[PDB]
Amino acid sequence: VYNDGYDDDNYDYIVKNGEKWMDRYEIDSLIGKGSFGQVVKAYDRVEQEWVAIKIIKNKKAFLNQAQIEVRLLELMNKHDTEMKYYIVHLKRHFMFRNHLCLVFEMLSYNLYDLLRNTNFRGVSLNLTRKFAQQMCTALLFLATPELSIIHCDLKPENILLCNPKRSAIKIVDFGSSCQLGQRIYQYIQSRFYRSPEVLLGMPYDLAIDMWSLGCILVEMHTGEPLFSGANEVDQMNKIVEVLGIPPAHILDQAPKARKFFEKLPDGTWNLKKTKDGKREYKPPGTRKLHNILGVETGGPGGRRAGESGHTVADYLKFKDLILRMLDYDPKTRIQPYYALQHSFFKK
Ligand SMILES: CN(c1ccccc1)c1nccc(-c2cnn3ncccc23)n1
Repeated sequence: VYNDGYDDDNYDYIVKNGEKWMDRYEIDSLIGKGSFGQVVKAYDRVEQEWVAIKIIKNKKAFLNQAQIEVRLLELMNKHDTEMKYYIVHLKRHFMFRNHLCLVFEMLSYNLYDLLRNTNFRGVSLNLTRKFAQQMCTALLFLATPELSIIHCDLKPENILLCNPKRSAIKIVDFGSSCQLGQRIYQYIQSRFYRSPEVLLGMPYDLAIDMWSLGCILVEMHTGEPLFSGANEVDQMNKIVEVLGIPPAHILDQAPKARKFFEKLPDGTWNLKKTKDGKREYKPPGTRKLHNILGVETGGPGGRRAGESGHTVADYLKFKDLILRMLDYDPKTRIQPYYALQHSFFKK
């Protein structure tokens, strides 16, 4: 018996279809699950519109985190700019049966589902560019100094289509977000999208969201994750396959440098020695993004050969932007305002 019967063994509310809450919300169905809890589809009879309700887990640590999310959402949603409409609208929140409930506008499926619908062939470069320009505008909005918000968990699952059959998107799930002054975690971001500074245990800022976006944009067009580590060591080695050893000035300041690397007598860094010399990774920098993208050979896996909107010039512009988003140095990684000025977005 958990929560007088309303909860399961995992601090989640046992969702029951057709239930009416507070003589206002008619619960249609469960639409998603997460570590935070659940999201249900409901009808708001008062405002006479469909809404999405995020049911936070009935547990203190998750509740405390969702309060941070509420503060950041309300701060973004009230800002006086047009750029704020790339962030999901939090309509209201309430406590119900000892669960914090966040009521959002109803959106459509996420960009992972969209990838699944192409059977992981990836979406067109033209559609990728549309996602990239919106996400860049969103990161610019998060970067306005009064906000200074780090999403901290950008991934295809947290970018949603507004309408299933249009290209407009919004960012959701600010559950792990923080502001530039108020960072409280060290193990952050979903692993595939985790920045080098986080893996190395170094200080981080809004630039970690730009790293995630670079990884996301490649995956949206190729259909598969750029860096699919099974654990942190595997994740760092997969980044090194594509981008080489991180530069010495970063590793010299990285608290977790020796989790992946060793410093040589001359002050240069290499990967840690592997067991009995067992070969597992491409040598550093030899898994070229130029070839992952198929810049000159018809796109990813050659699947865009003979298609418009996929010229070598297009791919070269795309690759340059991605590499600027994946700069090892968070101080020189491209920032949203300048990313928006990139030749990849000239049309
Ligand atoms: C349509 N819908 C949705 C889509 C996919 C999966 C689950 C729900 C939806 N629509 C509007 C807002 C949200 C929403 C706000 N915060 N989070 N956090 C985490 C996850 C979702 C959301 N989800």
